[PDB]
Amino acid sequence: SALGKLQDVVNQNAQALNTLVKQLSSNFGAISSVLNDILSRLDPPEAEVQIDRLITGRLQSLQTYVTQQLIRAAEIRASANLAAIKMSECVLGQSKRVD
Amino acid sequence: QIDRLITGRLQSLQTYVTQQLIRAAEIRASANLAAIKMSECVLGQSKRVD
Amino acid sequence: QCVNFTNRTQLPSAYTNSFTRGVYYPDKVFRSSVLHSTQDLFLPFFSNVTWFHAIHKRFDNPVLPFNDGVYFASTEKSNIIRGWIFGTTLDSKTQSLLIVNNATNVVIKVCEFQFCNYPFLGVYYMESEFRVYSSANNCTFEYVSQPFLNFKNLSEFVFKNIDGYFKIYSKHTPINLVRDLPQGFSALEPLVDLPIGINITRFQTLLALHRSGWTAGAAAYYVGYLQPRTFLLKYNENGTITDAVDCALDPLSE
Amino acid sequence: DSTECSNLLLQYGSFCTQLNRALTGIAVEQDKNTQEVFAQVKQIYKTPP
Amino acid sequence: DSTECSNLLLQYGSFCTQLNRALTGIAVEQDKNTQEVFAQVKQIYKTPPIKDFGGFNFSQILPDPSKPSKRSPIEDLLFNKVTNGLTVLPPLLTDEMIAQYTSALLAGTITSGWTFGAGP
Amino acid sequence: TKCTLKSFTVEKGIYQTSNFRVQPTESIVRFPNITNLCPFGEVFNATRFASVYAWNRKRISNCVADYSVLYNSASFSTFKCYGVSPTKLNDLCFTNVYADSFVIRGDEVRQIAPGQTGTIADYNYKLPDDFTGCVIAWNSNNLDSKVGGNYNYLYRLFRKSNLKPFERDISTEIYQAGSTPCNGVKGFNCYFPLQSYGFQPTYGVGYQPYRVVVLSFELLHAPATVCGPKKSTNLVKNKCVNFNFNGLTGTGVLTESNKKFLPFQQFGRDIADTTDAVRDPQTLEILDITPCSFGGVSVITPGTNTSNQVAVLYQGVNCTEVNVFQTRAGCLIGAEYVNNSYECDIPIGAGICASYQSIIA
Ligand SMILES: *[C@@H]1O[C@H](CO)[C@@H](O[C@@H]2O[C@H](CO)[C@@H](O)[C@H](O)[C@H]2NC(C)=O)[C@H](O)[C@H]1NC(C)=O
Ligand SMILES: *[C@@H]1O[C@H](CO)[C@@H](O[C@@H]2O[C@H](CO)[C@@H](O)[C@H](O)[C@H]2NC(C)=O)[C@H](O)[C@H]1NC(C)=O
Ligand SMILES: *[C@@H]1O[C@H](CO)[C@@H](O)[C@H](O)[C@H]1NC(C)=O
Ligand SMILES: *[C@@H]1O[C@H](CO)[C@@H](O)[C@H](O)[C@H]1NC(C)=O
Ligand SMILES: *[C@@H]1O[C@H](CO)[C@@H](O)[C@H](O)[C@H]1NC(C)=O
Ligand SMILES: *[C@@H]1O[C@H](CO)[C@@H](O)[C@H](O)[C@H]1NC(C)=O
Ligand SMILES: *[C@@H]1O[C@H](CO)[C@@H](O)[C@H](O)[C@H]1NC(C)=O
Ligand SMILES: *[C@@H]1O[C@H](CO)[C@@H](O)[C@H](O)[C@H]1NC(C)=O
Ligand SMILES: *[C@@H]1O[C@H](CO)[C@@H](O)[C@H](O)[C@H]1NC(C)=O
Repeated sequence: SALGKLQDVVNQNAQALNTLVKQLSSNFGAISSVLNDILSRLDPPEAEVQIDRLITGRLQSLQTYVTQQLIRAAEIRASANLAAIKMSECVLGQSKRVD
Repeated sequence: QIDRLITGRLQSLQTYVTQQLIRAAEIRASANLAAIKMSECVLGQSKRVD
Repeated sequence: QCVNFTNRTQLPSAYTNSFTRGVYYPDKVFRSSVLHSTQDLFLPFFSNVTWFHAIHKRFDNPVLPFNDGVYFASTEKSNIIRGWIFGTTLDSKTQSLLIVNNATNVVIKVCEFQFCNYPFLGVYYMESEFRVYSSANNCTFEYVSQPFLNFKNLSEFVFKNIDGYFKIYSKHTPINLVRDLPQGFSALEPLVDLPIGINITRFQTLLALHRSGWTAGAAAYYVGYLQPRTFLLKYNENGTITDAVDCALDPLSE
Repeated sequence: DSTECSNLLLQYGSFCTQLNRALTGIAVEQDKNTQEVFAQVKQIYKTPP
Repeated sequence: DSTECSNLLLQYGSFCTQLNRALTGIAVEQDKNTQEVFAQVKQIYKTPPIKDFGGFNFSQILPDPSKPSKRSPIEDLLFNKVTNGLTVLPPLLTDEMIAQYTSALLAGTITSGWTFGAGP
Repeated sequence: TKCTLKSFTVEKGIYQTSNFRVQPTESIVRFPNITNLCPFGEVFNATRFASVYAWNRKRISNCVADYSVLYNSASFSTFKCYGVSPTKLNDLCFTNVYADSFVIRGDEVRQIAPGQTGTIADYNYKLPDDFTGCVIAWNSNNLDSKVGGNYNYLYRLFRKSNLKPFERDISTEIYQAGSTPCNGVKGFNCYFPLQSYGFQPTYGVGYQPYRVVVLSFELLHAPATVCGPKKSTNLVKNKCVNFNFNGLTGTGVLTESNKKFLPFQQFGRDIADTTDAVRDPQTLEILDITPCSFGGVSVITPGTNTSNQVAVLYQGVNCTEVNVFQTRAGCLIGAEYVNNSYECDIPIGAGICASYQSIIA
């Protein structure tokens, strides 16, 4: 568990990708989660409604994924800014700052 | 009708979680600053101005 | 022809532990080196499974409910157990399912059989005795296939009836344990899918007599009932289920 | 406590798991923040009488 | 690949452009972060062939010539101990170049102290 | 790039402008091998047929029924299908098939139809109005007629009431046309129900014997198992094709697989529940399904003030699937690799950078 911070970031990113891929299997209230099944089983007046339900569900999932990706990007950017400050002040000089 | 209630409540809950995450990031930044101040002002004497 | 068995010895049926048996493949999909969570009609781990004996004078053929599904385990030697009866009323009023495994082949018939109270097969010391039903009037489905089959052989079967589909799962295990179910894990492969499309609430075990009255060969079987629950299955590099977790058994497995 | 509502809610997938996981991450993050700020000494020092 | 789905998706506007732009910004931000952390020297410093540092041993942190990856034993241990329209873009700086940057920083701080961070 | 950036001047850099998709080329529809044919030889090619009254009924279940062999035969005079068309019989699937076989006259073939009237429909063989199936009839003057007269085929001439659909009457009880009881003797007003057709070869075409097989197709709430055979388009590997294996459809590149399936398993899924392995139903071999290549299309250019030369990067796409150079980032077209190392001007990725001096990478 020495390298838990990097493994934590890798696991969070992989878990977000796995959840985003898994969200395609959900129908979001439609008859099926497969577009081909809806297009082959229903007439276009009701297939348009079913495809619209799938589109809004998948778009909500993608927007949610992008939102947590942006939040994690901000957190990683803050950590990287801290790492650059530590590289400048601890490696390239001697720091009087305690701890 | 239940589907309309579900989508409205789910949108509300996702919105609440989104601002909770943003406030969590802000509080985490403030706590990191507080930890730096605890290390450098309390546990030592700091030459950093202000 | 029907024959009443009047030489039985009265004894209560036993109960024992299921351990980690009764797991079957939920679908026909290959999965390798993965952990898959599935919600299906499964047999709970460490459950109370009913134990019936055939020893001499015990001959256990009671009337048992089917419920959502039946796990049937058999610690068998010398081939006494021959088949099963499924139905609701077990007469000509409703339509019933017959599965038999005689000396040559396995026969599945869906007919309105007028069943005997004590249906049985017989071996003379060759098979020359068959007393299961007195009539068969309306037959819709027939399926003839290959033979499916100290206690030396363990046969596990799972019978389910969902959406007009009769799923039979089977597994054959070489064992050398004397009296009870061995403790271990063995995933049941799917054996057959039958389009019977009939209502089933009651089932019967079919046995075979030994004649040289009658004598019952040494055999033992176990009946368990399926419940809807979630399992976490582990697939190895060769696609074989090697371990399982009951999601609702205890907080550790949860 | 509506069973029908939960059955319809299951069609949307793992949104609830995502929200619970995010809230759990925030909840453990608060404790981590308190550890980082206040638990910087492993010796409990005391003043003289 | 559904044409009807894309035709219905065009009714919602430029949501897809927003999501792609945000992901592109994150992707360039990661490379900017790696540049900010590791690319702080414009000179690639190297250690002398004779490792006479007055008794100080830096073999566990200097790059190993025997390894093809040109990593330190500590860095090699660190790399060993970490294990539908989606694409993964490679990082701009590869692992060997990042290791080369760390090697340059190590050589600068060993042979020159803090002088290389403030000038020549 | 100008279209994407909404500007007529493009600053120096790399801009992701489009996407590339290897479009599918063929459709591969592999279903299982044609085995277990339905016993149509024992119905049509029978050595003797039954009479119209005691008409033979054979129930056909759990096999593969190839109806195109019957439709494309030239030996049948009537192939009139009611309630279904012959072209989709070889596609559709039914729970059971009822094959009724009998012999009637030439002029009596028209009465084997929904909504008709006559002696055969009223007293011998009645078809329902809601009938789905086919009536196949052919001349059998060669087999069923002899020079002395063939009296083996009979028909019920009378009965008190009309038959129900798919009813068989084999009773030999004396018809009572009058008030007086017959008492088993064919006297006055009391006649015998079954009358023979004295089939002779020299008869007219409206009186010659015709063998009729009526196939009745019903759909019941049980799963339909008597399915017509499907075909197998020649498998194409190493190309982006649309695959349909046993009802599982998709688009992908089908390559050889080293995964050893268990005999009961047909498809393969990864962690993310996507189908990445499959078993061919015709030949028991395992095929990997690699998704068809998709990638970002990025344009690498200097300023339009400097030059109009551009390079195209296909991200994560091999160069054989699109001044062509292969990078770890993808395939770069329009730039030439130089062994020299310079400062990074336009970032490509994986240590690769581009610059203008022509465009070099
Ligand atoms: C074997 O025993 C069973 C039960 O004792 C007999 O079934 C009974 O048959 C009688 C017919 O007179 C019915 O009135 C009872 O209701 C039946 N009981 C049950 C539980 O089914 C069966 O007939 C016996 N077999 C023979 C051949 O006599
Ligand atoms: C610096 O430290 C390294 C490692 O601690 C020393 O390398 C060891 O040398 C001895 C004697 O030659 C070997 O038996 C060990 O197996 C070496 N260890 C490793 C990890 O290679 C090295 O000798 C030390 N001194 C100098 C001047 O480099
Ligand atoms: C099984 O059930 C019987 C009665 O039904 C009971 O006596 C026995 O204790 C049970 N066994 C277990 C392990 O619960
Ligand atoms: C087994 O049953 C089948 C079907 O009834 C029959 O054809 C066969 O002869 C039987 N075999 C023996 C040995 O009785
Ligand atoms: C079942 O059989 C009885 C008599 O054998 C018959 O009257 C009835 O119509 C039959 N039902 C079906 C559905 O075949
Ligand atoms: C099946 O039979 C049981 C009892 O005979 C009855 O309660 C149930 O409703 C039946 N189900 C169907 C689908 O007929
Ligand atoms: C998997 O199969 C290989 C042979 O292909 C065998 O060597 C290996 O031991 C098997 N692994 C397990 C866990 O059965
Ligand atoms: C029946 O006989 C005809 C004529 O001899 C022949 O062409 C046909 O192949 C036979 N079989 C079937 C199934 O029609
Ligand atoms: C399928 O039929 C072909 C001949 O068309 C044969 O070569 C092949 O072995 C068969 N496969 C199976 C699994 O029966």
